[PDB]
Amino acid sequence: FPELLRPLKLGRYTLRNRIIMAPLTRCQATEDDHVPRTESMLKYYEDRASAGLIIAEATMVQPNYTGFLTEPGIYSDAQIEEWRKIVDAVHKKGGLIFLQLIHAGRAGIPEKILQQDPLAGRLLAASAIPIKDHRIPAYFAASGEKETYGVPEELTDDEVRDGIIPLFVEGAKNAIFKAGFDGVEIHGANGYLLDAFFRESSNKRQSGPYAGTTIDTRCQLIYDVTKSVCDAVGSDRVGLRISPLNGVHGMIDSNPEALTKHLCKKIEPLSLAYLHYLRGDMVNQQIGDVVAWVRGSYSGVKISNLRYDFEEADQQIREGKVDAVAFGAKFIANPDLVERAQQNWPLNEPRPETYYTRTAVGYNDYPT
Ligand SMILES: Cc1cc2nc3c(=O)[nH]c(=O)nc-3n(C[C@H](O)[C@H](O)[C@H](O)COP(=O)(O)O)c2cc1C
Ligand SMILES: O=Cc1ccc(O)cc1
Repeated sequence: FPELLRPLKLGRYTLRNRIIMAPLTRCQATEDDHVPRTESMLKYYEDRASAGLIIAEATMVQPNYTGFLTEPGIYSDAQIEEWRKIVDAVHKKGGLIFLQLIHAGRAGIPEKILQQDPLAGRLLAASAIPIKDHRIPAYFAASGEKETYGVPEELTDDEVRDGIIPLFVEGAKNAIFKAGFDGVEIHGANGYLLDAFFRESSNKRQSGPYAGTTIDTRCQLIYDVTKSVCDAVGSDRVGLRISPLNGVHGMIDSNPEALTKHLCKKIEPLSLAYLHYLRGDMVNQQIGDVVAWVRGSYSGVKISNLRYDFEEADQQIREGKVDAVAFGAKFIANPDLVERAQQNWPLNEPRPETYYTRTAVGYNDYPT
């Protein structure tokens, strides 16, 4: 896999290879303080530092606005302190690491958020449309009871512009200037806040710069947040992730192609370190050639993801369709994935049953 193992210029950095570790929520942080549990999390990331680039798991930018109960945050000094240790360990191995910045939006856990600053103690989204497809996963629920997502409040353009955006900015500054991350990745995918403004199913705003009436206005929040973050920490230290076809939380847009292409053209002027996207849906309902769409509408670094294997990854990079591929499940199960690629070693099979144990089990128990 010569193309997959070839170095790559990304932002102000140079990846040793194009085997990227996708952001992976593992819930290895303290419950209410959302402080990275360094003991386990450090070894986890250090063990995978041979990755061309590691994209750290979705990390909270709004205090207490938790979507996964015990995910990391990057808004407090306590969180910054531990992250720094983790980032330092990755860098000592010669690796690179970006931190994915997230806001759960309507996917926030009610029992935790509502039990709490005009943005505090509230569920926020583009529109008062609750997730209805499924319950809150038991490994994310605040109690043993069957919990369900709530009806969020419609964010005013003012709260968005002056409340939400500044949080992403401080979070990026904290991550890069304090924790020492090489960069950050704006989480504009998988049904969370930004994706909720992005796709039509969850954005029914009648007016404002973030209206759900046009593809351009729906792309505005992703752009504004990304632009503001770029001005604050430099665009060559900023990446963005999207998932135009991911149906999670009932997310759906009728024009995934035009939406994706339009967003590419819109962020093009930002000169981002990269654009990262899921090329499909977890199930075979929503389909489309996202690789093709981004390819013909974006001139920057393209990082694709979803059900890739070394060969397919190597082949698309060879054909110039993508510049790099981020692996999710394979990195969970293979700390030394890169090495296994260099020699075509077989890969450990992942075990979804233990993705969120919060213990060493299914976290640091995968052999090298
Ligand atoms: C346990 C688990 C946690 C994940 N956490 C995140 C996350 O924090 N942010 C994100 O954008 N995607 C997240 N994903 C989605 C993955 O980044 C990836 O896009 C998905 O696993 C499909 O890629 P794969 O086929 O290589 O596994 C997660 C997936 C799994 C299975
Ligand atoms: O499974 C957890 C998860 C968290 C954030 C995502 O974007 C996707 C999945």
